[PDB]
Amino acid sequence: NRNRKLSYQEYYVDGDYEEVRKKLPEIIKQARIKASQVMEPTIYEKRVVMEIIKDFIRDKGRKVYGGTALNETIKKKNPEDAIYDSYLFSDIEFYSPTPVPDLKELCDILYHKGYDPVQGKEAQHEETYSIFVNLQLYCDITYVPTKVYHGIKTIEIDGINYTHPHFMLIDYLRMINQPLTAAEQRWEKAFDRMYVLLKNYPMEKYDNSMRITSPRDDIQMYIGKVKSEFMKIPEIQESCLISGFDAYNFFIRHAMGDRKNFITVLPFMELISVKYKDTVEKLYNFLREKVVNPDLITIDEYFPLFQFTGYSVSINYDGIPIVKVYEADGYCVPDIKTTSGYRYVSYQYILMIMYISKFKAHLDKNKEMYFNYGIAISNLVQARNSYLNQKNIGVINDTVFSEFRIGCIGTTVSYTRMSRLRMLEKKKQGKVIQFVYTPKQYFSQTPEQQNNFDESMKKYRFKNTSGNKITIPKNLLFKIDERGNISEEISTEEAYIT
Amino acid sequence: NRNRKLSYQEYYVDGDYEEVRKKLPEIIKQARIKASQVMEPTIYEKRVVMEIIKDFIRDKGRKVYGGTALNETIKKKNPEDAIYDSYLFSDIEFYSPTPVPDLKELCDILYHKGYDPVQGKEAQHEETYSIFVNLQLYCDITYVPTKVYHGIKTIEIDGINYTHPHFMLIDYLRMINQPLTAAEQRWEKAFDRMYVLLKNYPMEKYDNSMRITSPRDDIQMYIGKVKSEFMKIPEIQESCLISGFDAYNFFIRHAMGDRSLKNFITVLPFMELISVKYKDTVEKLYNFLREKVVNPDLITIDEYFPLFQFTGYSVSINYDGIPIVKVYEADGYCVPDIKTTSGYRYVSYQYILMIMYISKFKAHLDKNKEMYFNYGIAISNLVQARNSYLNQKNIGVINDTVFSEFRIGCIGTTVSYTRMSRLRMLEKKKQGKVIQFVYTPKQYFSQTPEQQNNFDESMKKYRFKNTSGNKITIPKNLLFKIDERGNISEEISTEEAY
Repeated sequence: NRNRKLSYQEYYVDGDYEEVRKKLPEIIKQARIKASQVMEPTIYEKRVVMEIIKDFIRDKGRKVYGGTALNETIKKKNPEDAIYDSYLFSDIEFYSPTPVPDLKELCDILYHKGYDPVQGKEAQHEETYSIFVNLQLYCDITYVPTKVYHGIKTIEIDGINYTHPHFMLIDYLRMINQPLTAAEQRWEKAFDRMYVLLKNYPMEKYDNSMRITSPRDDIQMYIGKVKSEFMKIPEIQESCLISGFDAYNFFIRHAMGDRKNFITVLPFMELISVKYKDTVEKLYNFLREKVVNPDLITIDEYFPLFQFTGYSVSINYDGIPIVKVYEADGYCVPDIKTTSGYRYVSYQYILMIMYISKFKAHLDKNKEMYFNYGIAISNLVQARNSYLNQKNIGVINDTVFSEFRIGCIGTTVSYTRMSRLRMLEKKKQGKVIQFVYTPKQYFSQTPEQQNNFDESMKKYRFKNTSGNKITIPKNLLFKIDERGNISEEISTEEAYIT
Repeated sequence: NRNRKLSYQEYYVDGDYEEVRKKLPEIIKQARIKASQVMEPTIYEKRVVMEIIKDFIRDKGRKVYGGTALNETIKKKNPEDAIYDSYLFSDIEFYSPTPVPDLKELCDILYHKGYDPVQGKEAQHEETYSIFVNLQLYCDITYVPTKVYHGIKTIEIDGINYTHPHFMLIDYLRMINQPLTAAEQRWEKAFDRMYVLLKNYPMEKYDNSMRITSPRDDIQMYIGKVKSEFMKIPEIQESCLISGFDAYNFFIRHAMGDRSLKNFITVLPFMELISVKYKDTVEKLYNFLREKVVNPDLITIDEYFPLFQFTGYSVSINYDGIPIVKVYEADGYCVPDIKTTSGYRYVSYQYILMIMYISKFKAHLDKNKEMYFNYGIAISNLVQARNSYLNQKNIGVINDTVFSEFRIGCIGTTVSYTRMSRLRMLEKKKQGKVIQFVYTPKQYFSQTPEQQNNFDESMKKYRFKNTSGNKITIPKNLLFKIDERGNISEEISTEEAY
């Protein structure tokens, strides 16, 4: 008894959905291609500005990363595997040890060539700067500390240095290894990019065996006590993840199952902590009461390395490392909880760690460790392949070898929340919210006003992500008194370079 | 130089890609669910703030639109067709005739309830305001002129007024009808939403015949000269599109093919055009009619303000108080067209479908019962003619005929949403205008009673653009000037809208 008189028509029937879904991606591509030809700035205008930027990159030997680098390295291997149509405009992202001087020089070149408006601005990502020509984004310039910068491996195509795919793979693994913050917006795209990257640039196979020097007998026993006793403390199990070679041996052991030459001697323990200061204090104290001579215990602190690691420590006995701790506060780290109670990092996490550790050994010119990490990567891929084959399972499964794991330990916050809180901190500190360089404004000024700007540019310092040992006491996160006791420095100042 | 000869291993085999692709959507959902339980603000905190907003919407009778409205109206019809699960967070969007007073009242309620930080901010799209509680977006408040607002049809669910799906359909058609600017970011999602909308709220079937009064014999001949002569001028063919009932008769004619009923053909009450060179067209058309008419002193122009987000400025060129032709402003849009062998253009099928919807809504606001039923019948006839045509031709919804959907061919100069938005910001900056209006209750209640009352008065001195769709009665607001000699010129005037 609602309303009987109503008649309706069927606009879409069953089968129409599938037809549109299949046809839409190509229609959308054609609409994008057409738009590029008739809308200001046109593809013809875009190409001319892009060639100027490319000339600067070529001249300076700057290292291109992101989509453009992945598209070019893939196209070199197989043109049918490209991510860009190369009619459909994309901005160029490049690394630089001097991003603000580069930003000015490139903005000046475009200004003197008759382009207006031309502006270089600070991007959303701090330490990244963007160039806009006629309100259109053309390139991103990212700071890389000099030492790290020269160590980035590239493939030269048409005179341009493109970041090696296996360096770029670290960034896709970083997204996969942040399940609570990156899954929603990055995982589908990260998998797509990783898949085509590895298809064209596959995992290497190494035949060699690892050459790790067995530590001094006392060191070996101290290492053993970190795993057998320190990793038993409930507060430690809930805030720490076993990483490095001990996590690597765990994955090898699971692949053997006993039904062996891949297993390595442990040079030192390596942990990742989400309560960094708390862990370092408790670990230093633990070693102080297990060791023969407590006065022979030292701590070496290291600055973060690029975008790859946080602050770290090396707790040494008689100048020999026992254990290394890495800061992960603010991240929810992917874990594997064992029946023993202790946690290991996930498979994709240890894979990323081996990649970062191999890159660090390459920066340190440590030939022995560079080849050892390379072999560990090869062995980890092999152990995983053998395991999935043996158990007849997919890449996503219910074992320790599963990919796209969401289980993690540690408090975290969304990228959006963190970004808004960072803006509030900048606003409170009376600091510049967004830096802007306009060559029109610059060259209209008097030579005194121009020199006042050129000095201001030189007084800017970036965070210290060199990975170097901390030598300035005011930059150290931990204090060791004359009685050898650990305390956190409450009045620690942010360290800058250069 | 020289690529090395190395050994490689497998990482992804056939068909690991497919396995990941299928499993990822659910893994991502679980990562999002977990994140909402452990990350600040939690789903529990979000639900409490959302209930306060919903209480305000319910008390004020505000009309909800977008995703929330579509999800709720669909669920009412069939719960298995939900566009998203209501466990997870989604922001709410609602229409208002007083969006700034509503924004203040709702921000004040949340402030007095103990929430901090609380801010109401101007959104990226002008006339829309956003509420942020603890750095999280909760709702969007969009301005709708009073007369238009009361005319929006709703479905009441749990005390909340949700915009009728067939009003919301106009907005999805708007996206489809902007191929060069909306294809990339909106078309796939717009199709998905339209499909589920029409499945649950189908196109109606009307049996009735249209009752359009045949114009006076002279008007009929004048109407004919607009089509037979005016539409043949090459600059007119390249800047105008035939719309209204003449474009409707074109689609009916194609459906029947002259050898989809013959009784579907209507008498033309007046010509209706859409121009991408609006002022140029109106001037030329007024001049054309001045020539062809007996007694040019009987020619008048009635101007109309834009209607909501649906139409631009319009004119009605009348003879002896009788309309001959109506012109609609579309400058800045690339309008989807059908170019005939004759040279003149019609709007596309999905374009005329949207026009009939807008025209029916306008007739509803004007309380023009005759035209309201006429446009309703034209919609029913247009869906029927298309269905009959595709059925006989045995073709998909995307085809090479005049009845094809997702057409990319269009006429007129356009620019990206991003470029337009940046140019608008520059204009606001030059004019010394507020770039982004922000209301912070904390700051307000901390201010003196004079400062607080200075703000309350500012909130009354603010004028939105006149999008009432009313006839312009103030001479200073008219876009076209008619002198004592009856000649047309474009009016200068910078500011005023009522």
